[PDB]
This record gives sequence, structure tokens and C-alpha cells, in this order.
Amino acid sequence: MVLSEGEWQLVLHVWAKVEADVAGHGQDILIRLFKSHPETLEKFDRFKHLKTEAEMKASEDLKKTGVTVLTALGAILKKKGHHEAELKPLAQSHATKHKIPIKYLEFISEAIIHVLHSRHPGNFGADAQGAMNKALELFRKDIAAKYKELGYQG
Ligand code: HEM
Repeated sequence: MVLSEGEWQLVLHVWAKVEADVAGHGQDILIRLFKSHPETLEKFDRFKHLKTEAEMKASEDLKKTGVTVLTALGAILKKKGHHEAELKPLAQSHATKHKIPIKYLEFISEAIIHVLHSRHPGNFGADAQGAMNKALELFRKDIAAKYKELGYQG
């Protein structure tokens, strides 16, 4: 697939607002993912034991992780589709080391779209959400193809 420059603009315009607070958005998104799909918390051996949202809010490990996730995603979106190199190492560790199914990447994409919609309503109207969903679908499709080459397709 291929996004038009206007769609990338909508994606990078709302991403520039997320970057004013990467750690807060990281927390919100991971907590949204774990409350919606609790089985995903099991993949994180570091803080798998957290039982409540309050615990999750108070975990420094969860917040650091959230910042790592968003910083790597932001670096991929800024490429505007030319992300082959950034995707390689990512696809390898999530397919071989962590074992994250494509389904989980769909779940976090939905958590990203839910948080942006709540926090940024004025910059996340319907066209901007369609462009963000396209950009995340592109990311999932290229990662899924890399998973296949690596022998995981999951
Ligand atoms: C937008 C999608 C994602 C991006 C950009 C992303 C990126 C990263 C990055 C950069 C790291 C550190 C380096 C590495 O291990 O590769 C990481 C580690 C990890 N990611 Fe992901 N991730 C994403 C989705 C997920 C999902 C959905 C899960 C789990 C349901 C997951 C589980 C993990 C785990 C278990 C680690 C190790 C955490 C720790 O112990 O350090 N990731 N991820």
C-alpha cells in the first residue's frame, strides 16, 4: 500500500502533539492495551504481575517501556513508508525473542487510535484517523511479511 503525502501530513501533524509528552502517551496506550486485552500483559515478564490500573500507573518499568515503544514507532512513521531498515531488527526481536503475534500489533494499534482520539480530538478527526489507521496497517503488513521471512508468521 501507499499513503499520499496528504495522509502522511495528517499522521505527522497529530504525532507532533504526541511528542510533547511521550511518556504520558506511552503510559496511556499500554494501560489501554492491558485493560482491553489483558492477555497481552503476559508477554511482559517485567511487570506481568501488576493487578490494577493504579499499579500500572505507578510502575516506572511500564512507563519506560511505553517511551521505548512510542519512540521506535515515531521513528518508523517519520520515514513515511521508507522504513525497511527500521523494521528489520524490530521484526526479528518480536518474532524470535518476544513472540508477539500479529494480532497483538492489531490490539496496540487500536489502543493508539483510542488514546489519540481522546487526547487530541481537534487534530484527530475522521480524515486524520483514517490516515493513522492506514499508516498503522502499512506497518503491520510490512512487519507480517518480515515475520514470514524470519520463519514466524504469527
Ligand atoms: C507499535 C508496536 C511496537 C513497537 C514499535 C515495539 C517496539 C519495541 C522496542 C523498540 C523494544 C525494545 C527493543 C526490542 O526488544 O526490540 C520492544 C521490546 C518489547 N516489546 Fe515491543 N513493540 C511494539 C509492540 C509490542 C507488543 C504489542 C507487545 C506485547 C503484547 C510487545 C512486547 C515487547 C516486549 C516483551 C519487549 C521487551 C520489554 C522489556 O523487557 O524490555 N511489543 N518493543
